[PDB]
Amino acid sequence: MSLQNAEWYWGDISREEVNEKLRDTADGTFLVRDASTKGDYTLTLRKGGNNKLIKIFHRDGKYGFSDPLTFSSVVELINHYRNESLAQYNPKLDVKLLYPVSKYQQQVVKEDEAVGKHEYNTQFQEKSREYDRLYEEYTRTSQEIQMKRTAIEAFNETIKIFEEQCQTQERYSKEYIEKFKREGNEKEIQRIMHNYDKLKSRISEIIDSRRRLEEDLKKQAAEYREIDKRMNSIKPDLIQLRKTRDQ
Amino acid sequence: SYYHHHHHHDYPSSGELWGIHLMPPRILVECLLPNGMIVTLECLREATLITIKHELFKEARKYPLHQLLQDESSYIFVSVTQEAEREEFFDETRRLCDLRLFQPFLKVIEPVGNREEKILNREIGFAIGMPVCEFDMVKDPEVQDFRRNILNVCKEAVDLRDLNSPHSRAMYVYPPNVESSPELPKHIYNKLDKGQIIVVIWVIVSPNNDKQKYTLKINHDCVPEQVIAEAIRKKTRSMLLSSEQLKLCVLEYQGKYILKVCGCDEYFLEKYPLSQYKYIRSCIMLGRMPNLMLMAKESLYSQLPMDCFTMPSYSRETSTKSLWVINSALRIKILCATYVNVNIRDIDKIYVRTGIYHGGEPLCDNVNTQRVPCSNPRWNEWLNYDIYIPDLPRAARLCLSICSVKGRKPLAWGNINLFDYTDTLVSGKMALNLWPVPHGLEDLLNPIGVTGSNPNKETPCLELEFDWFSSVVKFPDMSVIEEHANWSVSREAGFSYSHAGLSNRRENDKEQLKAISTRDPLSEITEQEKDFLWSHRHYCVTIPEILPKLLLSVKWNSRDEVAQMYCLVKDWPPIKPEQAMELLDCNYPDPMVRGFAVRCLEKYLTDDKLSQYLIQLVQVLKYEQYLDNLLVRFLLKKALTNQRIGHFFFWHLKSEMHNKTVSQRFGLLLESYCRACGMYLKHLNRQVEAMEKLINLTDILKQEKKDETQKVQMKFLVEQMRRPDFMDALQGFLSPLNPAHQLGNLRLEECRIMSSAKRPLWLNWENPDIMSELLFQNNEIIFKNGDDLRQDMLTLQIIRIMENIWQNQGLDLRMLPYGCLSIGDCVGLIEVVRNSHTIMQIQCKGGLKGALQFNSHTLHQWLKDKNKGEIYDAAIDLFTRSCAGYCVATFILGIGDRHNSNIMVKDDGQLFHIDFGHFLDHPFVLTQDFLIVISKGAQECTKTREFERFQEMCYKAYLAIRQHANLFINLFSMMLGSGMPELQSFDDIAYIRKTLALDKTEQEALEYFMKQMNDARHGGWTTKMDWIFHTI
Ligand SMILES: COC[C@H]1OC(=O)c2coc3c2[C@@]1(C)C1=C(C3=O)[C@@H]2CCC(=O)[C@@]2(C)C[C@H]1OC(C)=O
Repeated sequence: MSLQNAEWYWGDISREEVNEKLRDTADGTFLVRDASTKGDYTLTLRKGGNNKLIKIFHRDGKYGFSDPLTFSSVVELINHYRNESLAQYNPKLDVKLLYPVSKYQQQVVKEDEAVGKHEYNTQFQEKSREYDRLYEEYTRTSQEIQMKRTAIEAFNETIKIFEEQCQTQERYSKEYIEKFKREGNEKEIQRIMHNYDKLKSRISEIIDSRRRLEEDLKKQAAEYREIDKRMNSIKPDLIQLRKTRDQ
Repeated sequence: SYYHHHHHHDYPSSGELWGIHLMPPRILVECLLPNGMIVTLECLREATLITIKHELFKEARKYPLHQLLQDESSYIFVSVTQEAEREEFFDETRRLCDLRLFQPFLKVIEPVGNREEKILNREIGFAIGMPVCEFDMVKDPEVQDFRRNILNVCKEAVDLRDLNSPHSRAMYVYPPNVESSPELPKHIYNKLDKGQIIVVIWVIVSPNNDKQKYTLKINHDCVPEQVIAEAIRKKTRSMLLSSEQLKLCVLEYQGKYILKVCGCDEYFLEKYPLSQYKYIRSCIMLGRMPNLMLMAKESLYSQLPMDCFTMPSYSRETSTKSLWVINSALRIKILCATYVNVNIRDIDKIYVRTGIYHGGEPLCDNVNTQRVPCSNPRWNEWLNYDIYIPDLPRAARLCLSICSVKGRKPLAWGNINLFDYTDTLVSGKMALNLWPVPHGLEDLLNPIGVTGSNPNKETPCLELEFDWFSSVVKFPDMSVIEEHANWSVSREAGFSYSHAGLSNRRENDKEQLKAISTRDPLSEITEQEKDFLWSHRHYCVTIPEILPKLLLSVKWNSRDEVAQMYCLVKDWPPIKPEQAMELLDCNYPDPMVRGFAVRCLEKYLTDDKLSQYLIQLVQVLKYEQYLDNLLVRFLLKKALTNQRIGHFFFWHLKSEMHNKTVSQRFGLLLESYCRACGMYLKHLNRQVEAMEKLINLTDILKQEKKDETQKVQMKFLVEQMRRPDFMDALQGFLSPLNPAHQLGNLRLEECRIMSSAKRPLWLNWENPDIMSELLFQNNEIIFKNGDDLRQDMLTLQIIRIMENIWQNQGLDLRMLPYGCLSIGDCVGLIEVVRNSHTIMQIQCKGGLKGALQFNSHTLHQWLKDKNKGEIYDAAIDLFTRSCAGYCVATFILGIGDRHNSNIMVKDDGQLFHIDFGHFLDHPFVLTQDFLIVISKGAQECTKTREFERFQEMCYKAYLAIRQHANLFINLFSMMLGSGMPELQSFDDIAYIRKTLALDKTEQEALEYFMKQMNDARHGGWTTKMDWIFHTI
């Protein structure tokens, strides 16, 4: 008893394991852990959005943070600063040890695969398999989309170039259509107008080719926002298993 | 590398037209003539533009208005490329299928902007993989300033290249490939055992390409000048001649000749001792005779075309308050978002979360009210931060998101620099386009992500209002911060005692407690230690290597402390480049800190080591706040000083161009590099063409309904490679794996699609060097398209570094860190190691009996053959040595799921270790086969003397890497920036922190490792049954 089974004594756990337990947690959240070189113990206190590692020094059967080691049981030390402010150890730490982590949350597990089990561990795999599926389809679509966007830009430049070609052949035809009607020379005017009607028709073809791409793009854009919508539905449920599942 | 590591014991996707991978053998192309008419011409897909034009103007004479046409040569083609630009094609030698056309059409114009040259440097566009001129109208002044201000660096580099015209230009193009230290480790020196070496020197004689040689025996520490001098003395012996004439001859012709390695483009252009050249040292290692080619300087110098660097087209007092006069607390107004993508299944609501950050964060971050129907994202509220504005550190930034977690009883993110590249504190209305959340992340904020608005405007878009004070607010100058530091240092001694941890300056001798410089970069520091360190900051200037720890002790949200830190940093003793690199990762955003780091590098990094850690230094460019900084200046300058450095600088930057969070920064950088690199751009363009054809080729084979039987895919491959456009593109260019290797003509018969799952390309080039095959090699590379090759790359780098540490401690363990280069989004090249086979391939061969009968002794039997008696001892030693190396590196790095197809052996006994993929978990092998090769004896080989020596190499090697943990921690740390799944956060690096003991003693570590190893378990699969599926 005493230290070994206090709510806030986790001992076993590592540096990473604490950081997950103190994520976005209010100021005053704490746990005690075994030191990585076994004083023997480490306090991890939340202040200002950070996780403060404070050593507990064990010299001659007495505990504390610095050389006037007043306390003598660790539980005596930690409980002191549950009621008293930490400001009497370094003024900048005006906070109190307000919130334990508690190694009682929701079954003695982790001691003895599917054997030591099983229901919504398997549900995770399914939601995690689907999250994979969607995120893949999601990034493919995203890049698909980008390709179309640069294709639309390519069409715009293409059309612009073909538009210029009419503005080119009306500059050159206009002063030849009126030069050939001097010679009473038609049918030659017919060949000149044949090219005009190929070029004009070609512009409609390209313009339509783009428009077709445009209504495919906004359709994909709609499809993309949908993938995202479905993904943001699975994120805050995939984590709510991890919470129920592991601990 | 040189010899195939063979010891001599006896001594947005691409592709040809839009929507189509491969354009048909014949196609119709529309030609828009300048007289206004459109004529369709039937073209072969490999038709050059010269002949297409020739055809166009032939057939135009049949269409109306033919007389308004000028001569054939008065015009140039213009079209739209699938990158959406109007390209003018000046190189009419280019084939139709090579122009990256969007549509099969050309336009005929008269060359306007008549600066054929500036426009022609469209070669930059191609190398970069982006049209230069997308830059030309970006608008962001930071960008446009970067383009202008970085040209200085180009000018200096280009000048520092003509400082001594012919020689310094040679040095740039062919830099000495040399080790960092002249001093020669015992075991390597002892391979000479007189302190001298036998070298063969080759000369190509009068046009007959006849090859005389000269064998010289020379002191290993001779400069190239003196080897040449000894070559003169030899030749001159035969002619008799008087001494004095003999003496005058050497004296006046030494510096008239040049040494080249036979069979690759490496030169000995500098006065380093011979054995400091990586090739000579490697020769000693391999038990090879150095083959060098003797050559007149004039013949090298005459064939270095260079000169042209031109300054490009882009070469053209207000109200200012000081930041620390602003008397208010920091607040930021959150207006509204355009939209976020959630249905409303359950209105877990939307809120903007914000934080003020230094990578680690200067304050408690806050959310706005969950004021949301998701229908309308609107808050319109000022958020109040508990940090005084004057306390804001220079690299302060705001990191925000819109998200969700859930209450018992994500979404989109973005980062903003609170200061400009001009030191202006941001004020006024500001719109920010948000970024999609990274795959393996759910942290509400992502402060390690990039800074600035998402380029893609079709995204959620947050609107913010920053405070406006009477005028422009600026960060104070150093020449004012300094004054404030000195003032507050003067206040310290006037205090009475103080009862607060960040206390003092006598200084006691208990400060042996500052042997925590010895502790690794992720050892982490108690608050007591943070306060202890800061109290003694002045005694630290005597233990320079604590700087990173002290820096993590500083309160960055305190102007008083930060000012003092700048003072200390300003005249801090220099630290070894290894330690300086730590200071360029994400934990050290402050520009003063990084400036110090870059200054160490400018002073103590050899070009050798820069090459070794380039991968990391490129990555670290992403953590820089601003485009223009001292690290880009440093790297870019070295890249433009040393073409070997420059080459990989190019490919490391190019390989990430697809990544939009980095495109602009890297493209900009690449642009300045390409503009100033000189003639190598031409060689780079050849490499990019080659790679693009390969990418396009293996795309067809990978999707475009090509999943038929291997034989079918081989028919297609053989047809495509014979086509002239492919022949031209994939022959006669430098190897991106090592630019010193010329890749000549393909050997088509040797080129294959491998019949693995991944079916990569195996390509084979001739070596076009005069002294090649008969003295060096032919050239094999795997083209991998589909698998991310960055992990392999990193692993192979670490292996090379590991080998370095051991080899320089006189611990002779041989690794095989073969070439591997990622060149794009899951595209890469892998060096082929010749004369090697997988354990499996060996086991399957006869085993001097037949069929597929093996057993545990087969490996040893195979090596005993191949190294028939007397050379044998070497083979066993090489195997034992290399095996040890990989046994330890594998364990340290957590490279698991090894097996007999993962591990290869060479004819000479060397072992390695291919196809890495997975990293730190995300173990310990020793198969019985290997146990039997070490030793020779039967089932008893876990208690042989050979096994004990083997275990000793393992202990000694483990401890060596352990002693250099710090390098490795920092190397992995710098690599956190990229998109490696196995390296998303510091907690991933923790793995090697455990594998090497680190939080234990050397004595506890050795014991921990011993334990890991004396377990190990051994055995192996052997005909008996199920060596295929592994049943029992
Ligand atoms: C297990 O898949 C081996 C093999 O096939 C692959 O798809 C693959 C996945 O990365 C690699 C490979 C290959 C291509 C494999 C290389 C390698 O590392 C080796 C690296 C060193 C070397 O010589 C290579 C090229 C041989 C080669 O295998 C042979 C020929 O057995």
